[PDB]
Amino acid sequence: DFEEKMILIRRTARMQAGGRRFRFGALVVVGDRQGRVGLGFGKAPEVPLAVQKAGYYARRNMVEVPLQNGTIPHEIEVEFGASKIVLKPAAPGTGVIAGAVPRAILELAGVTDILTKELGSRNPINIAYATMEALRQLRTKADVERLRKG
Amino acid sequence: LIDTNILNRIVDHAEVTEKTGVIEIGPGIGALTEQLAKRAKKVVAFEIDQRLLPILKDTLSPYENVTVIHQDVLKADVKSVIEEQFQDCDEIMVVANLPYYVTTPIIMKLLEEHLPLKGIVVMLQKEVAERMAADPSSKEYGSLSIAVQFYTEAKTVMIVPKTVFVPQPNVDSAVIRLILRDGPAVDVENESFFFQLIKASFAQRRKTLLNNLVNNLPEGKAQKSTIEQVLEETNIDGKRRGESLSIEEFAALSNGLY
Amino acid sequence: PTINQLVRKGREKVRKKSKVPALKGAPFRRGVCTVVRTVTPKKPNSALRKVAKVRLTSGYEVTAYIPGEGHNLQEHSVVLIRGGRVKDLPGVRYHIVRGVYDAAGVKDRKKSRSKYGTKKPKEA
Amino acid sequence: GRYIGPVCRLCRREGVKLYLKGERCYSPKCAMERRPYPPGQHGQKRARRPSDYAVRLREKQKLRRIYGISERQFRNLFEEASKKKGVTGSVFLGLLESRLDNVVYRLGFAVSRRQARQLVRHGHITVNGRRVDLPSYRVRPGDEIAVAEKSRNLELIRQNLEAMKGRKVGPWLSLDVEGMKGKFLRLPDREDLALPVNEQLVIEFYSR
RNA sequence: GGAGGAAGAAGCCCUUCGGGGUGUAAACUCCUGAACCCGGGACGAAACCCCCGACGAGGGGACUGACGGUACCGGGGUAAUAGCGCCGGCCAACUCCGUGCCAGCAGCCGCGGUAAUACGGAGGGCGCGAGCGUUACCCGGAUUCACUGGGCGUAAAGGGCGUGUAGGCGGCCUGGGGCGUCCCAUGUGAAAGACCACGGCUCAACCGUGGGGGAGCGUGGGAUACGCUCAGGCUAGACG
RNA sequence: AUGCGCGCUAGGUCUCUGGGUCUCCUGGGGGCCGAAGCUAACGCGUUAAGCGCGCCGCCUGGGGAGUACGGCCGCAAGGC
Ligand SMILES: [Zn+2]
Repeated sequence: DFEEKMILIRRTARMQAGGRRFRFGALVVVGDRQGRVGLGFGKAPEVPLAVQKAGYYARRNMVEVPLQNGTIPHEIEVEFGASKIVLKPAAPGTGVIAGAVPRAILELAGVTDILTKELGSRNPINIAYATMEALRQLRTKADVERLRKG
Repeated sequence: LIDTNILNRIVDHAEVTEKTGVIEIGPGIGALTEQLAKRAKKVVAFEIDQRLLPILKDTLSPYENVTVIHQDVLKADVKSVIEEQFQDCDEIMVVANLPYYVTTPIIMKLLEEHLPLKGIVVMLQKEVAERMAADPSSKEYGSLSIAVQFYTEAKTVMIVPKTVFVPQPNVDSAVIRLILRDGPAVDVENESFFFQLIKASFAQRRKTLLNNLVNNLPEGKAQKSTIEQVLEETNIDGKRRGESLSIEEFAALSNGLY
Repeated sequence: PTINQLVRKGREKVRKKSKVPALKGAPFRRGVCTVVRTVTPKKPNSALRKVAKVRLTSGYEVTAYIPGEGHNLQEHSVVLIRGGRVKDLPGVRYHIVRGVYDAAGVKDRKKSRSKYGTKKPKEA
Repeated sequence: GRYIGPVCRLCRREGVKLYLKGERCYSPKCAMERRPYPPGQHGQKRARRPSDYAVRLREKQKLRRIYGISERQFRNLFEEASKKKGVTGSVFLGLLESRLDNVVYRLGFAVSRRQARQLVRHGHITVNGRRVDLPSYRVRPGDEIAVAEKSRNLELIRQNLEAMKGRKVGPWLSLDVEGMKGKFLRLPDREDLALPVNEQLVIEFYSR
């Protein structure tokens, strides 16, 4: 039901008693193109193990995007550490206008029309986290009405 | 490489028994042959790489059923090997996977040589599979249908979506079963003449059959009126396209004015 | 900075500095060689690079790199000089175009003929 | 100067059956029935996972080769479509269809686009009872497209349209086989065509 | 040039020496006719000028084409130019042979000392196409002068401190003025260019007709919430 | 290695110096742990490096270099 693609594979090293030990990190996004998305980061000695662990993690850290006409309800700017993300709604027939990481995250969420921008530090991990945070902080007309009026 | 459960399904649809023998073409790594050895009795492999062969020599070391023959599948006396290796088995099947380009010629050869089999099970390609098993009045009905129903009864048992492959291919796949019949459906006075007539009939889809027969046949122009008269006596319409005709309809014409 | 400070002082604009002073805002220049010789690259690299000391129409003396497999440059050859920096050589900021005035396109090139002169070889 | 040379080579590179040859690509010799792998020495070799840029470029290329226009003309049409009102994808697809060569192909005067271009170029086709010899001509809703009086007796046209008898034309076109003519009713919708193309990929490709 | 056209012609390259790549490309069959040859042949040009008018408004009469025998029409007509860059990552597209930190490549990272998908050649493949690359300059990416939209403990960045001039900013409760501010009407914002619609060159570039939009400024008339000013009161800032 | 002024935002503990109805309550300083919050991190956290407003000073990659020329100051070294 959930389809998977890779954000990035990296190999990190740590010193030992005369030698180097390498561990692989995977950033994985999962989705259904229906308004649900998940992100995970998996660290393991081996690449397949890293991918499995990252997917496993992503399958619980789950977010529902309030899609409407395949676009974001409203614009939002979000800061995570030294990274900044900007998302803006688009009219039907625009397309996903994003970098590798934001495009990958937004496509699986079912978003079809959006204008994005990256500011400050452009480290993939922080950009991905910022994107997820921005997605989590989205509201619709109904939600605002319910909170205000009641 | 394919998912390990699908191959089980193809083997099941081969109705393999502990008594039957199988001829497998192009094992490659050797997924299929493995999942055969188990339920089969004797496996013979025709394969020519010298590159993936060490992998193949290894993968089959467990079993004592499987044997490898380093000979061309097309440059082989199939009768000889079938009689030589299989003196003990009751029935014989053929299950294999073919490497695109040379898929039609192999099947054509195995059928024209009228080997003592029960059936052929091959993955083939979806489009080719559809073309093989078609009713007379289809859109994809053609020469290939005539060629295969002339030797066997053919039907596609299942469909293989293009998604189940790790290297994503450009085209789909199917699984087809071709049970040999105990002799051709219709008698022919000359098998060659039948073959040229079939190929000439479906040369141009859009044009009517009569035009195709008169033009395509090498000496058709020499004897035009003769063709029309023979067609008329058979109660077959010239203005009718060749697509609609069934096997027997063409067979009568093949008899015709030989 | 406060808006009042912006009003009082404003913002300084950055000026781009030309990397090719000799050409004086021209695509190419015409010069005459004076010294034809070879030099050695920096520490990572090790080769012999052909370099010509060219006097241009403008009152500048420069060093230009000679690309290709072989050349035919004397000490009086009229040459055309083009923009382009050679990293490893410390001081050359210019190139020589093949097959223009006195420099000829290097022989028997077959792949990149747009550069290095080389009229198309007619094959029977 | 359009692309002249091998055709079903593209069938292959693109991995999808692009009907660019006529009726040969309906026989068992489409070159996709056989050898359905990318053209070249390295055609059967494990393919590395395609980049996003590669995917977008391939989608864009697929489309362009279906209609057989240049990159320049394609870009101009895209720019024109983007500027107009409505969904960029639908408008863009509409514009490409209105090509006179496209239309005469769709009506069935030719089996291929490559020869539809030839028939339109050589003055065999007329619009509103006036000779037009330009493949790039854009037809508006309500135009009448017919065969020239002089060209009615040619065997090619007769053979082509004879095969068209007893087959439904596209819902946005009308045909009269007897009079050897046709009428442009309206701009085709997104669903009305069936081109194997995801237009969003083309839009994003040109967005960069 | 188009359609048809082999489980696949030779040549060349690769190879595990079994074939597979160029590749329906070709060779061939049928078909349409860029060029070329005959016969016509333009729109742009109706006025000035005369004829009755009145010497007017009306109505008739001819003369005038560089472009040019060009564009374009009507017949007859032969398959009849393809190049350039790139193929290590950015960035689409991989294999042999030659040389061994040499000859070279290089926009950045860097590649070259026996494997080198990075140099040269070949095969093959991508991109564009009568064009394709290189250099020079401008904007962008550069949120890398940050008004929109950056910062100053340790990365560059708080003056060594105080007093204070100009300047900048400023508590709350009623009034008057209407300078800033907002609104309405009107004049201007030429033509061309930009946008939209329609139309004429066989289409498009190109051009024409029409419709708006438009920052800003002048004139006339309205509002007083905020900033400003002029009057009066208060004590929560400050001072005694 | 932290410009000045004002307002708001949990507390606990030690200490210096005032006042009251005196074991506590209420001002003004000097430190230590820490809510929320901020930071790239170390850490800051009613003595903010938080949330804000007002005004001034300064930054635009490293080296060359606080160097060269010019000007002002000083007897000179030298400083801006
Ligand atoms: Zn095809």
